[PDB]
Amino acid sequence: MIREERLLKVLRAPHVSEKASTAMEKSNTIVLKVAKDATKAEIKAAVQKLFEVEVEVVNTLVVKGKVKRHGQRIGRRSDWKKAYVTLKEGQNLDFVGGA
Amino acid sequence: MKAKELREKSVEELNTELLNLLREQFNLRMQAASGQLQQSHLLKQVRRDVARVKTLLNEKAGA
Amino acid sequence: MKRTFQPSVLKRNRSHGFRARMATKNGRQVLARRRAKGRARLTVSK
RNA sequence: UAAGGUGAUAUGAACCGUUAUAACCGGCGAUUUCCGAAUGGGGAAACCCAGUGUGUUUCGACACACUAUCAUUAACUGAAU
RNA sequence: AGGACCGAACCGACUAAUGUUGAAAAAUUAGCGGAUGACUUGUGGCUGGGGGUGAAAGGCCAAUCAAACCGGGAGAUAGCU
RNA sequence: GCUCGCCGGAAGACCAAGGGUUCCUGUCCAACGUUAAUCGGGGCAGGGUGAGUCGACCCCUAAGGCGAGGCCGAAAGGCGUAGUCGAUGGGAAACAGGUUAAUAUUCCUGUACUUGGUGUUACUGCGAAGGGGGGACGGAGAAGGCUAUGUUGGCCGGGCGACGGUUGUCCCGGUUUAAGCGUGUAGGCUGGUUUUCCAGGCAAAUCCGGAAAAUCAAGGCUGAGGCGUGAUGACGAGGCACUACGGUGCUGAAGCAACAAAUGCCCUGCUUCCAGGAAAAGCCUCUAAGCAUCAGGUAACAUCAAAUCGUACCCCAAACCGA
Ligand SMILES: [Mg+2]
Ligand SMILES: [Mg+2]
Ligand SMILES: [Mg+2]
Ligand SMILES: [Mg+2]
Ligand SMILES: [Mg+2]
Ligand SMILES: [Mg+2]
Ligand SMILES: [Mg+2]
Ligand SMILES: [Mg+2]
Ligand SMILES: [Mg+2]
Ligand SMILES: [Mg+2]
Ligand SMILES: [Mg+2]
Ligand SMILES: [Mg+2]
Ligand SMILES: [Mg+2]
Ligand SMILES: [Mg+2]
Ligand SMILES: [Mg+2]
Repeated sequence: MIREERLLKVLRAPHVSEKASTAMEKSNTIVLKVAKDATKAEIKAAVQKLFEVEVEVVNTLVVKGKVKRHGQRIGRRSDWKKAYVTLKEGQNLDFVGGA
Repeated sequence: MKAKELREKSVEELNTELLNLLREQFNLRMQAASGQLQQSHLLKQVRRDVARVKTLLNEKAGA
Repeated sequence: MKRTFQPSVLKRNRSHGFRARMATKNGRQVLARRRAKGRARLTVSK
């Protein structure tokens, strides 16, 4: 494929947030703590080879940490990158381990 | 098996050595069943060798 | 009547407090004597 | 060094070990994100943006790597003359 | 047009009552003055302490001002309590 | 749940500032509520604000800041040229239904649109970090036209009345409907066009500026609303079935005219005044090299790309400033 890129680890970690399970109509989607820079296309493909599910579309964004914490008074942000990404209907979680 | 074994395997296959073994953290470790009595904790007791492998790959850089 | 205060975050940095402290010998000195000397949870910026 | 062992507040789950590469201790290493002299440029610290090279490349890309400022020397370029 | 009128918003504070361990470390209620102007207001910037700013009261400079706040000289000195 | 009373230029609704989950659901009532509390802006859980078109990034610059070299100054450091940052301002594009316990111009459906690369086709001078135009800008005042929108009638549907009269002159309700597309109107502004000549626009330029001539006029830009289309569609009072009691599926009449308005729109206008009222890019245009059968330019469509952050949750007040 044109797997030549970083399809290796563009995706990682779920989210099990409040949005989880609440965000499931015609198509369960997802979250994934996707790497800060995985783009949409790479994400679409990430779930292709792995998870073996059919992705319709991707979205993603950023969300930023922020907090003071220090030996006295400093502390800083953290940064992330959410990613909904939709799948389909005719294919459920199937043989897998939810969590 | 695991532990310092095939340390020359240039025809390496370190990939998905983690996830496939994620059974515990991934599954088992949820509740109860990550080995409750017969064979509980494995990760730091043996599957912690993930370093050894990635370390080697990292060493077999000048190939 | 006008009681001498009137808050405004933006007007709480280079003009006063905040992180601006890291721009002057004394400014940065304050942090040391403050944090170190008598560990302060401190809070300055919010 | 060794019969145990997966740091602590809590077990528990799932396990690794008993002979000699399981722990655990000491030496030399490998790795070591982002910020911070912070040094590619900027910036309300942990964020933002670029140039020039790279490999795998389903061969747009990913990340990577270098690029601050001064001083000494080296060579090359070089104004009014 | 006007040191013009009443006049809402908006800006200001002349009077009285209430409050005075308050609803409130200056306000509430009823009246009151200005309301196209030396007007009024948002955002950001600039003036630093014997220094600033001041249509001037020693007024204002973070509930502090005949010399701000913080740390230091410092256990100032106290023929006084 | 039925009465009763109070506010209604608000004691209603929306947003900014500020706040920072106070939002919704379930729960629990110690502390907090000036009492009780099964209740809450309280506790503990969950849920709740998924983007090429909204915003920030990002181009552009204001005040102002910083500032190579530079000018000063015992040191620290001050000032400032190029230049670089800095919104509170200018630059490109999406709507209407639906749906979640909580998201929503982000998800789904229906119908669109912007820009860049690549490609095919056609026609062509490009073609700049450059020149010109343009963007592009004050205060105050005076209308006209128009729309929002309201009123009355007509039309359609509905009822004839706990007490005297109202069973056609009457009472109630509805009468709505967008971008986009065609039409270039009330108005607003400004002479076109051609040719040749040049000490101007850092070089060039057909462009802009200047000069002459020559021929006509009835032009050329701008522009609210209206009218067609969108739409024999939707929505629509109301009925009919089902209800968990909140609400649901189906069906569905009329749907016009007249008058009356604005502080909204034509109006970045018109008039007038003195205190004489950002900038840069996009945009249009002109050429340089520099290019020189090329690349590029314009248009049509085909396709790919549009990254990354934010999006959850009162506001004249019990979420902001007043303990
Ligand atoms: Mg959600
Ligand atoms: Mg949900
Ligand atoms: Mg800020
Ligand atoms: Mg100290
Ligand atoms: Mg580096
Ligand atoms: Mg520097
Ligand atoms: Mg005054
Ligand atoms: Mg009263
Ligand atoms: Mg005076
Ligand atoms: Mg004075
Ligand atoms: Mg005084
Ligand atoms: Mg009691
Ligand atoms: Mg729970
Ligand atoms: Mg729950
Ligand atoms: Mg109030």
